[PDB]
Amino acid sequence: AECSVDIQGNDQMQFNTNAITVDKSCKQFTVNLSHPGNLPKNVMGHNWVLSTAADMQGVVTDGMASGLDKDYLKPDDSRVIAHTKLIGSGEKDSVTFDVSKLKEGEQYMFFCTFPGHSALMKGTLTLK
Amino acid sequence: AECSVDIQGNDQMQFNTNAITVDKSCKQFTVNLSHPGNLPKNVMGHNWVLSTAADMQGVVTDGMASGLDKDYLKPDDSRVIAHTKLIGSGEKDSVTFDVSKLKEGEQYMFFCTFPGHSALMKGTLTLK
Ligand SMILES: [Cu+2]
Ligand SMILES: [Cu+2]
Repeated sequence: AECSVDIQGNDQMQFNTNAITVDKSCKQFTVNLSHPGNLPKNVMGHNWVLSTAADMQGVVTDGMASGLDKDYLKPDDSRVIAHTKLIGSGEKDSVTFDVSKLKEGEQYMFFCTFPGHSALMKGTLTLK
Repeated sequence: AECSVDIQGNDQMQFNTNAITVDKSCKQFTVNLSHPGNLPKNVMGHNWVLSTAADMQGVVTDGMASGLDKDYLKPDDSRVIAHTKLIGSGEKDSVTFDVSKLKEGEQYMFFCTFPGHSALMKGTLTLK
């Protein structure tokens, strides 16, 4: 809360939120992802990946092609501002990034790169 | 085709049609399901299941619970009029069912029961 958010992705291929606001006073922001459910990583794993809206498509496509072994993310993709690893149910993960890598006036999107998920598992991240 | 239809479930969780009509003159009707794309069955499996519009959500909820190994369908689910196997990309499966199992003036829904897919993969079927 304020400089951290808890987000979850369930077995219904939905995130519990589709809008996160990062207050400009946070020096760093922390996302703690958990996966409520029963389905395993290779069938319904989720991750939380951040990029600009313009880069999202490319991240998702190259991510799909990197496979489960790469957590569906192209290794060292420079378009990815921050990301968790891919988790199956009952697993969790956390990521902290520098808010100074975000600029005011730019549209950012968070999403899951597990194949097909981004159509519903996505939302807005905004500096305010 | 006479007394048959071909439908494809792709890698974007989409069926290539949302309406099927069954000619009342057909004694039996066949659905031929294929899955274009490159994604494997555990990640993007699709089946085609038929029920009344009123039974679809109970079939989907109990199907998810039966899991992977049960092709995400409850064994001997009395509300399922007909269904294929769950198939991966490059696979094919047909189902033939008796048309006398369909009433005139009742609404039917076909859908995929792989978790999360019926939100997008579903359509109506009706006698004519
Ligand atoms: Cu996901
Ligand atoms: Cu499906």
